[PDB]
Amino acid sequence: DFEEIPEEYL
Amino acid sequence: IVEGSDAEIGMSPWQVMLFRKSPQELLCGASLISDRWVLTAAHCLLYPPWDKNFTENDLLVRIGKHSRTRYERNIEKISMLEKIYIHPRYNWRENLDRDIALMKLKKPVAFSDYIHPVCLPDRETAASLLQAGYKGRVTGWGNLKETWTANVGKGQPSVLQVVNLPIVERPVCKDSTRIRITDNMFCAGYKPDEGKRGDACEGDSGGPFVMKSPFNNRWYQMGIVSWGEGCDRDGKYGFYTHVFRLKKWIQKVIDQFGE
Amino acid sequence: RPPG
Amino acid sequence: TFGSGEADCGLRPLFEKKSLEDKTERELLESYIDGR
Repeated sequence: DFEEIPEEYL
Repeated sequence: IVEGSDAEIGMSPWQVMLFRKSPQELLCGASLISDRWVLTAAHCLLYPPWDKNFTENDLLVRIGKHSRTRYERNIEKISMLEKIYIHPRYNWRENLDRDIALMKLKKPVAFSDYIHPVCLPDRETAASLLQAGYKGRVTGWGNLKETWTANVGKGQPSVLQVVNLPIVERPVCKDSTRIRITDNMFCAGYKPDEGKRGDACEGDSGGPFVMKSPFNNRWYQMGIVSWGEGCDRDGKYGFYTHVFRLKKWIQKVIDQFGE
Repeated sequence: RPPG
Repeated sequence: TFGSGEADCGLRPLFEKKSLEDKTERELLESYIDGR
């Protein structure tokens, strides 16, 4: 569903 | 958003995505009112019955997004909540009375073709604009249909949808639902006699209801996506958090709290 | 957008 | 922020700032009575 985002925001 | 259309590039610079860190997910809609302040419906943050009670830690705000799903490298801006601000008179436990939440961003967001804040309505922008017959613009990445077993097709919008709904008369809003309505809310949508479609839906909440002012050429946030009964139902109307009636809470916080 |  | 928040609030670049009107802008305008 949701393209991964920079695991830096995460 | 039901019976809407895909938005246009930079058609709504203030739209904000309330993204759930994990599970990775869309929480609601929101709106950029500053480089640092973001408007949302309170209930996107706090809803006991669904057991909602997010710490700032739990969310990121995604501004300047056209796609729902993609992570838009160079156009979208993902933010961290510094502090959440909920209406003190917010009544979840009832009809959602004063459905308004503010969030302060750890840091200032950068304006771009895709990122820009909307205006907050002045007593006079409101008086003239917030009138029965007048059309608002509802934006979000929520359901395209009321949740149904029998519904076939993909229910989530690939791109942000846009729907234009006229302001309804209290009375009419009042005679439509057995819910206690208040002045903190409003209704928008096509009256039966009008045989037209389009409403916001589950997941659209938090999202702006904006009107363009002939008066001076700016876009103002009129309502926050709140609630309803069904989506695009015959005889039913959407209920918006009336921003202006609630503006002084808004200004009070932004004031002693930040920018 | 909660239903009643 | 407030009574007209920001300062250059609600002036969309691709549009207002660019004098481009979106597909569904006038629709709204017409509701404010009329395009007269």
